[PDB]
Amino acid sequence: GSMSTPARRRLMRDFKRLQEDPPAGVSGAPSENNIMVWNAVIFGPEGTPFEDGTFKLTIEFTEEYPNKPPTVRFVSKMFHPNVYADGSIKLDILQNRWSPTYDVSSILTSIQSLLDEPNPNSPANSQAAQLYQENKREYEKRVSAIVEQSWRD
Amino acid sequence: STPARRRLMRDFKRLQEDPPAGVSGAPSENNIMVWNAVIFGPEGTPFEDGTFKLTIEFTEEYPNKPPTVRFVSKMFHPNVYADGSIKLDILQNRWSPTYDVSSILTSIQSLLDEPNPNSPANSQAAQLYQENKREYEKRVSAIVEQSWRD
Amino acid sequence: LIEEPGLTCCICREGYKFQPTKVLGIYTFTKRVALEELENKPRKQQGYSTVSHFNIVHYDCHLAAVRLARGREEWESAALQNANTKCNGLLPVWGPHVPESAFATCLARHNTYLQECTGQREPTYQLNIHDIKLLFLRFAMEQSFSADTGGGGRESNIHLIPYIIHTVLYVLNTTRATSREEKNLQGFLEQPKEKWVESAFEVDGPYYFTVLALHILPPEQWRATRVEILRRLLVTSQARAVAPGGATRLTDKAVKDYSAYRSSLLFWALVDLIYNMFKKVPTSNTEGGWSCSLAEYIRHNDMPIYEAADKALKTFQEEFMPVETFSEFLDVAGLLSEITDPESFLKDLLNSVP
Ligand SMILES: [Zn+2]
Repeated sequence: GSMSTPARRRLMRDFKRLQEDPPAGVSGAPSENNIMVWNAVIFGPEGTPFEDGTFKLTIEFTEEYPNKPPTVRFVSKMFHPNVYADGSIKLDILQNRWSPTYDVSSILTSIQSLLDEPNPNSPANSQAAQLYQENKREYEKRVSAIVEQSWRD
Repeated sequence: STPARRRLMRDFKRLQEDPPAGVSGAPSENNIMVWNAVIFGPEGTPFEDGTFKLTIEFTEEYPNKPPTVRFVSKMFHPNVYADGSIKLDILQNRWSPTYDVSSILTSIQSLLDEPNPNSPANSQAAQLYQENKREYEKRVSAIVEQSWRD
Repeated sequence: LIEEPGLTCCICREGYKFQPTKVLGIYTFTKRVALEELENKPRKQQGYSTVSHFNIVHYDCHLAAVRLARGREEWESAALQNANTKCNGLLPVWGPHVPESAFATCLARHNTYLQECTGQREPTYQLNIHDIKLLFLRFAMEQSFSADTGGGGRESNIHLIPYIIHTVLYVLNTTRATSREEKNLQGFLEQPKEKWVESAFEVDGPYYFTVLALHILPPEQWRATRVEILRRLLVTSQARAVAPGGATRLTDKAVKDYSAYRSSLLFWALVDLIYNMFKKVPTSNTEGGWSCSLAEYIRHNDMPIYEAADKALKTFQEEFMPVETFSEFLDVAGLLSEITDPESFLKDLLNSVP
């Protein structure tokens, strides 16, 4: 697709970076035709209730990339204090604190590490934020439900 | 093929079908993004009988961003730096995607006749163009003769 | 496709290997300060001092990021691509295949940035030489670099030196102001020893002319002027120590503690190590003297300079800073081949000046 624009030229660079040196637990790739839409899977890291989960999410870029951040949402069902009800991720790096130096690899690692250590004081899901600090048993029980649900796709 | 290259092909057509008098450019045999043009010195000006050869470097951001127009033959002109690059409004600030290789080459030879010492690049040349016209055309003639070697 | 060896813009990850005509810039932070603190005048003569975390962006990539990010300041916006360390300027570098029309346009943009944060309309190269002088003094006096920005220290600002030097070389070469400062520098060297005490409290003192000599004197001319400049720097330390306000003649001509001479010796060492970085520069006979030969070397050797800068910082940080005696300084500096009497060289110098 020519890849003449500034974006795409960067998205190709993010692709080769994510292809030849992908972080552990995450893996992504653009659509076969439209490079402005990527599909990435984030495996649940160990030591957390998200383990053994195949969480899929889609990333949507514009031609303003990398000056403006991409819209990232979870396709798989997610129960996390920093994840809204429609897959939106309440993360500063993806919104106000977005740096034009961040690439797709740095976005996937920030979301991967967000599953291990959530940020409950700034909640997007009121139900998951209260369970992460109060009843650790119900939190890891509801997360195990979406781990089995991540297999249903 | 990219949008910049397909546009560069259109620039080659209008420069081969309607080539303005005093200029002649063409891309390199290998790279389409690197052009080489000649601008014959306008008649009635101190640059007469001069064959100044230039180079035009394009990027994939063409035609949204102007190319790198650079002189190869040595040039003593107020709006021409020492490395060949040109301080021209259409090549920097006031660039428009509606311009092409022909509109640039024509606007360059027009600058040889009508320089702009108000915002100069060669201070020694802009000083001679306004203060001592006799000496200004004496060094320009030395640049005309110098453009005949290789 | 491939990675870029040299300097890379952190936004588009591309450098000269794929965009050899796009200007690269260094995010800098400059603030309005006094040129000389020991100036006996009530209101100090004003200049500016700059620092950097040494983060690289294309000048177009910087504008594209701040333009698309409407609602926040341009320099509050650039902090995110500058490792969260605030900045207010973008020092341009002139690449080998970059047109002079593009570099001169970016240097004017950086000069306007300096006019805003420092209030100094028309930032001349003289003000820029003092900017290098004040940056050298931050190294020699162990001052903070991250105090006003939030990050970056000696490691960051040691790589800012060659390109901050470059803007002085560029103005000196286009405006043909080399010979004027050449004759102006030789006037400082030829100053009789009665003026030496008075010059230690002037703005264009021995520190400024040392930075100037770095820009217009070849390495061979430096080694000949090393000791003479060393004498003027040592007398500067004693003058500013025994009379921190002002003085015309040396009253206390007795050798003081090494802590009084340490600032000038590290200043001298930092300059000599930079000359060692540029020891491979062609001397002359190449369409210009030293300010031309050095400018082209800085222009074409971004990566050889980077390693030499880290090597120079290593020598400065490991060998020069821990020096405790003046005799040890001459050992590390290597001046024992031409200064055979270290004990007498000091006390005779402070006695040689009125
Ligand atoms: Zn860039």
